[PDB]
Amino acid sequence: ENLYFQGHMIKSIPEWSEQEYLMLSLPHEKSDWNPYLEEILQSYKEFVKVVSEFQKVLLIAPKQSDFENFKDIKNVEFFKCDTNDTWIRDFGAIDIVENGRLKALDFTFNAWGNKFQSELDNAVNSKLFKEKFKEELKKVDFILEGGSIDFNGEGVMLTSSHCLLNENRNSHLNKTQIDTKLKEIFGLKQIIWLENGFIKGDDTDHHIDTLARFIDKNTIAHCICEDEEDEHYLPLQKMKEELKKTGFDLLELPIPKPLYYEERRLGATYANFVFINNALIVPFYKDKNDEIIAKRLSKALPNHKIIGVDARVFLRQNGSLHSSCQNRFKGLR
Ligand SMILES: N=C(N)NCCCCN
Ligand SMILES: [K+]
Repeated sequence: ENLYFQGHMIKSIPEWSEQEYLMLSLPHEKSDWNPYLEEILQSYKEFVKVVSEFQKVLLIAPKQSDFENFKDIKNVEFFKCDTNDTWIRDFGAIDIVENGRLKALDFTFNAWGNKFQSELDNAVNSKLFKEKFKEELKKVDFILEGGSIDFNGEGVMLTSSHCLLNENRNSHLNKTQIDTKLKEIFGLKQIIWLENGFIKGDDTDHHIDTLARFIDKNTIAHCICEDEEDEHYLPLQKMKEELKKTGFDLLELPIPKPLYYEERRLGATYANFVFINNALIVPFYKDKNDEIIAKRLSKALPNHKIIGVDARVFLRQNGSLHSSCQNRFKGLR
């Protein structure tokens, strides 16, 4: 579809497209990771080692000493920059194809409705693209997190109404204004707006990357709850019914049985996985459903190695694997 609008033809890139880097922001002394900084860093080591076997990894941290934990890992690069937190999925630049070339977008990030400090995270993209990539960066005057949106690459996007229409985000516009703006920015034909569904512990106002994800052009993998007494049951059932009306094939990702840290339910979701070259890295929570979701996804993705990575520690700060990384795609810049 050769559509041009105000000088540009735009294509949205799905996660399974070929990538150059996976980018992460390390936990450090002055982040909210402090009370268990070593447990989370041990988990990062595993995550990084697994990804590095398939494609390059870029680690962003505010001190040289933060990199010394990862020094002897193949295909790992380092970049010095100050950070508030580690959730680069939400503040990291987002690639699109603009007139046949890769171009990165730099949306404004306010930490999910100014729930935490966000001034340093906001400036990571400017500095990274100025010092490392030495590459122009498109400023977009619009509050958006990458975790709140999901693409199939044929011009269809997936998102949640509760997040994007929240008064703590872009309150000054309405649904029609927002739906229009995002279609122009990513050159989309369609946006699917999910009214129902959440994961308990999620402090991001119902990010789509905890609920439903495209795994190929035709297939959406989405969360459900097998336990009818769990608060997740009918919210995810209603969400499942919305998803049936889209016409896409569906793959079910049953949530684990409740996990707690300091008498607080953790937001475990198998939807927070990440595509890299030739592999899909999936979060494992040491529930019996780890095996079940791994077999399902693996059978549905015969060109990928599906790899489980222990993601329990990530949940203490209310995100998982996908939340903790950002994809930078391979192509002409
Ligand atoms: N990546 C997300 N969607 N959320 C991360 C939780 C942020 C709370 N410190
Ligand atoms: K930004």
